[PDB]
Amino acid sequence: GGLGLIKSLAEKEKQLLERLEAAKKEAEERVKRAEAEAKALLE
Amino acid sequence: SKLEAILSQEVEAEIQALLQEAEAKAEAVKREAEEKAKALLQARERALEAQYRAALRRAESA
Amino acid sequence: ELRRWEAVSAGAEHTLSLLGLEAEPARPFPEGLEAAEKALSPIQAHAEGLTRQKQELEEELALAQAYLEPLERLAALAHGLDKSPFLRVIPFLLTEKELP
Amino acid sequence: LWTRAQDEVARLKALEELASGRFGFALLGYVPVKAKPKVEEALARHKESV
Repeated sequence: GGLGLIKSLAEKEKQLLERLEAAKKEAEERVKRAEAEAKALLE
Repeated sequence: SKLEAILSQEVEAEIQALLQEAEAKAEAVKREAEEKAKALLQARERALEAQYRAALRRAESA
Repeated sequence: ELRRWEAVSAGAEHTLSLLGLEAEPARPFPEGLEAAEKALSPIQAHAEGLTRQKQELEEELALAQAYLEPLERLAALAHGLDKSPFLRVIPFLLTEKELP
Repeated sequence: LWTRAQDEVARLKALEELASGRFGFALLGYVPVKAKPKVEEALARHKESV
């Protein structure tokens, strides 16, 4: 029903956005490791 | 539900695609800097080889 | 895009109003917004120019007929000093025979 | 053109009454019980039979 769709859409956007930002934080870690390897190879 | 599954699938596939695009572009940026470093060491050691040649020739003449 | 489609609908309504036809519903015309706007603007511009020319010509004919014969009679009376630089001729379409 | 523009403007104005869910959407309303088969046949042309 209507309120069921309200609750479901709220949970949808909550869990999908939380997965999105979790993956971008792991992307941040990948960027950090990549420049660490870059500077280690240059030195 | 099924609609949760398909929307989670599409958003997860597009953050996956964002990961792939960003990291491929960043690696293509970094590779040129690393090859610049290696070829700069090549040209640097070539110029220092010319310097060693000048030192040996002037030691010879002296 | 909604404002553009609403402006297209308002221009079509104004074009039908200037055309004299009424808003009768019928089957739609499935096409893009740009081609429909280009098709609408040609007929709307032609009808707007025709209506402006017709209104201006009707107003000009009415204003000419309002003072047609009297201007001719006053020019025939004043055919010697019309724009001579010594005499201004105040003409007045005045009332009945109370000339004193 | 007036018919197609009225239909497109109706769809545009009806989109304003929707509810967004951050790349998610839903619609709610009323419909008579005698049109449940017609509404099901209209929903048969849905993308994933929503």
